[PDB]
Amino acid sequence: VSEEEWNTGETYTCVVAHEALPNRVTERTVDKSTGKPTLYNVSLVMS
Amino acid sequence: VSEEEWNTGETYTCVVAHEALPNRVTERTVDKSTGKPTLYNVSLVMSDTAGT
Amino acid sequence: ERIVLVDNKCKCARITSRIIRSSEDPNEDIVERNIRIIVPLNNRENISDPTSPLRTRFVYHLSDLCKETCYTYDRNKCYTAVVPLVYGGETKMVETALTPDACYPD
Ligand SMILES: *[C@@H]1O[C@H](CO)[C@@H](O[C@@H]2O[C@H](CO)[C@@H](O)[C@H](O)[C@H]2NC(C)=O)[C@H](O)[C@H]1NC(C)=O
Ligand SMILES: *[C@@H]1O[C@H](CO)[C@@H](O)[C@H](O)[C@H]1NC(C)=O
Ligand SMILES: *[C@@H]1O[C@H](CO)[C@@H](O)[C@H](O)[C@H]1NC(C)=O
Ligand SMILES: *[C@@H]1O[C@H](CO)[C@@H](O)[C@H](O)[C@H]1NC(C)=O
Ligand SMILES: *[C@@H]1O[C@H](CO)[C@@H](O)[C@H](O)[C@H]1NC(C)=O
Repeated sequence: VSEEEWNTGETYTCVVAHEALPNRVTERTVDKSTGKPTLYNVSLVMS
Repeated sequence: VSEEEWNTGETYTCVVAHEALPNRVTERTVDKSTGKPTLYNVSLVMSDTAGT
Repeated sequence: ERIVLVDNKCKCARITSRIIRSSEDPNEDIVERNIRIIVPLNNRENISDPTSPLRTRFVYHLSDLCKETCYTYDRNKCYTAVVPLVYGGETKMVETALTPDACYPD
């Protein structure tokens, strides 16, 4: 997929279908901030 | 003095005369920029990242 | 244990990293990238040529320096610019050192 579509923040779900699954499908959602909350320690010194 | 005079940069020297002084004259200067602790203009932009 | 990924000497970026360790558990360790940039506040577009005015723009592309002009002087290599010195009617073209104690002859 195009990178500009990635920067929009779509669901981009990967539905995996299998017999052993209790509901026969299983999907996960990736996003622009799907990982860590990514807290910033940003500092600016003016000594 | 007028306010507009104080806005413009003026020396406005103060002279004090006394016999006990070594040179007998003490001069002090003051203006709008006298004192004036440094002003900070931190204009930071942080929303351009948009979460990587 | 701090590891230095890259370090551009004349830009003074010093991109480092370290994995902080909490109590032993499923992975919650915070990965950090630690940089230390020294802005000059008085350097020019050329740090060697005095004619260029003060530079306001401060550009720091991390990927560009991880893999040209820069802001911070170096202590190892020499920065020499050609300078005119005149005694009388004639002139002689002479070298100079922009910064002292950096790479003086030994
Ligand atoms: C400002 O920076 C430029 C960057 O290109 C320089 O111009 C040349 O820089 C090289 C690097 O040593 C010299 O060998 C050349 O002699 C420079 N060109 C000229 C015409 O002197 C230079 O430091 C500055 N630019 C100018 C025009 O002086
Ligand atoms: C910024 O946030 C982190 C996350 O808790 C914190 O540990 C850090 O001390 C904060 N910075 C300051 C200056 O408080
Ligand atoms: C960065 O965050 C840590 C938390 O792990 C904190 O101890 C540290 O003081 C922060 N750095 C600062 C505030 O410069
Ligand atoms: C302070 O910063 C703001 C935001 O950039 C700007 O509009 C304002 O003119 C600044 N004040 C100064 C430079 O005195
Ligand atoms: C960031 O914080 C850590 C502490 O968690 C510290 O060890 C490190 O030196 C800091 N980075 C810089 C550039 O000071």
